[PDB]
Amino acid sequence: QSMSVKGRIYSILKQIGSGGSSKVFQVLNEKKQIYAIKYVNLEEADNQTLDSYRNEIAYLNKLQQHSDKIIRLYDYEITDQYIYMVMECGNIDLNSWLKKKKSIDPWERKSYWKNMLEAVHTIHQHGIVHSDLKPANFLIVDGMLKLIDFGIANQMVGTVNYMPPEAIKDISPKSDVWSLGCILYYMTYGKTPFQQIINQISKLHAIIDPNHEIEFPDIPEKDLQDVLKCCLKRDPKQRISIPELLAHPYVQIQ
Ligand SMILES: CCc1nn(CCOCCOCCOC)c(CC)c1NC(=O)c1ccn2c1CCc1cnc(Nc3ccc(N4CCN(C(=O)COC)CC4)cc3OC)nc1-2
Repeated sequence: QSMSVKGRIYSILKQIGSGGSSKVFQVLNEKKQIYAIKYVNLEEADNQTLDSYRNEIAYLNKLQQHSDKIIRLYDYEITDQYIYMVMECGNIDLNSWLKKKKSIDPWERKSYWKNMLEAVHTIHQHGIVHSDLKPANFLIVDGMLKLIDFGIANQMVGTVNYMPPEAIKDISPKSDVWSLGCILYYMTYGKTPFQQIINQISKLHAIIDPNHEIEFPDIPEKDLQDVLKCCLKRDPKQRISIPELLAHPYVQIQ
């Protein structure tokens, strides 16, 4: 119920996240300030894994100044057994909140989409394709949305629902546009595009079969309907680019 990271001592309040060999805590510094610490455990970490983590941290740290739609990382300590990462404490990850939330105020959802693009666009500039975006990857801070991770590090929920067809036979920035697509879709018709389907092989075949009409129910926002149709184009060159998505009317026009 208390840790030290580069000497400084943080008092845990609760555990606000967990995965792989990693806990995330909500904590207080000396000046009674709040943070999130991600403890990562390395005692079972193979070499490539150990690099993957060093890489992912390298980058998280870097693209701090290149954008505020990326979770802040204030400090880290790193040794052969553990990594501790001192980030800002968000309110909730997107995915938890989408679950609880009734329907989403159109203005909020568009605002959020703008941050998904700002964030993701940043990492593509730097060579990174995330190639595994789900709601879980984004954290609401001060009603603003930030990318947490860059999919660079290895693992220790399986989920095919956000997966772009061109990687249902195995890298492009277009892969992330699909996933962001499914995230927006989720935020729009309250489901992912291939959720109804339960047979995960029937599903995997649905995502690649151009014979499969993806439905996009009529909604007031014709701006928004376009963007979904545009992001969910099974051919990666058919698909809309992110610099295109940032000038799109849905995100551009009042
Ligand atoms: C921890 C397992 C994991 N592995 N990876 C992959 C890479 O990391 C492992 C390798 O090491 C490299 C480091 O990568 C950064 C990721 C990315 C999504 C995850 N998830 C996270 O890192 C991860 C998940 C959440 N966080 C983080 C990091 C920073 C943070 C700040 N703030 C928050 N805030 C927050 C998040 C969640 C919540 N709860 C929990 C969810 N809600 C519930 O419904 C309760 O049920 C569990 C209630 C709200 C409350 C919060 O505020 C107090 N959350 C996180």
